Amino acid sequence: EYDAVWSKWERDAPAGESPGRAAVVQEMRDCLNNGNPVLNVGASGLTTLPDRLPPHITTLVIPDNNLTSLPELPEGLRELEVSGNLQLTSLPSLPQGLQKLWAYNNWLASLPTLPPGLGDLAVSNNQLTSLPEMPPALRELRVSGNNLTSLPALPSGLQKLWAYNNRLTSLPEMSPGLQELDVSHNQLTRLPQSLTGLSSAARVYLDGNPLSVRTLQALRDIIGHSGIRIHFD
Amino acid sequence: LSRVAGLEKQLAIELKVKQGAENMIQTYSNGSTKDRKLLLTAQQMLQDSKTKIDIIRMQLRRALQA
Repeated sequence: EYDAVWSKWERDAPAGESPGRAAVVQEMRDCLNNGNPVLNVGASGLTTLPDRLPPHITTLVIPDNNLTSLPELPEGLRELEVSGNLQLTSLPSLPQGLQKLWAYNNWLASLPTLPPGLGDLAVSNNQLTSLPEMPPALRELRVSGNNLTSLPALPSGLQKLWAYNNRLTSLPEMSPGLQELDVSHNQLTRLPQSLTGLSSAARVYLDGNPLSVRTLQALRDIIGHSGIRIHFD
Repeated sequence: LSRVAGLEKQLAIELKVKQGAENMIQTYSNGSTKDRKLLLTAQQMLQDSKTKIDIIRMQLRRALQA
């Protein structure tokens, strides 16, 4: 079955794509027979992946390739990294037990509903104009380099947020436990009051925004009373 | 700080480049077989600029610690 599916997939290699697919097949058979938890396909110039991946792999790494889509993922997959596929506009439904999702430097228009357990989400340099609701357990969010005009409600455990280089008009309310916030080169003319509830050890970069005189002097007063580090530009 | 200003300038430049690339992509998205290569180039450029911004920004965040 598995090896038959992979063999078929290899014989179905498009012109010039044979060696890459053979390498990938070696990797997969390694995962299957030797119980290798990590599957890295490398950059083979792959235009497609097999209908089914090794069942027991925890982590999947897909570098620069030609992939238009991804196969259904294994239920036990903890980490997924997809990068450098310019024709990939969509992710497959994500396994509920997924923790780290790094999908970046792709064409993604949207994200599928995110798994609750996800603690790390980096989707950057994509085409995203919107985000779904955020998993409550997410501690790190990098959305930068997108078309985003806004962000959805942020989780109470988020330790880092990079929204920079977007269309953002307004930020949402923030949880006091946020360590680092970088929002740069956006349209924000205003900022949420919750910003005052942050720790003085928080690193906030606001440079690249219109802001406003009212907002600027508000920021200066806040700095005077707090001692937290903030950026103006 | 010395390097901060320069980093910010690099940011302005690469941001301009990014804007340009975006506009190119928007112009060549008509879907004509002739503009295909121009479109792909525009994309690769957009991605390049964004990555460069990421990196330069890592360096910038470093420079703001003192």
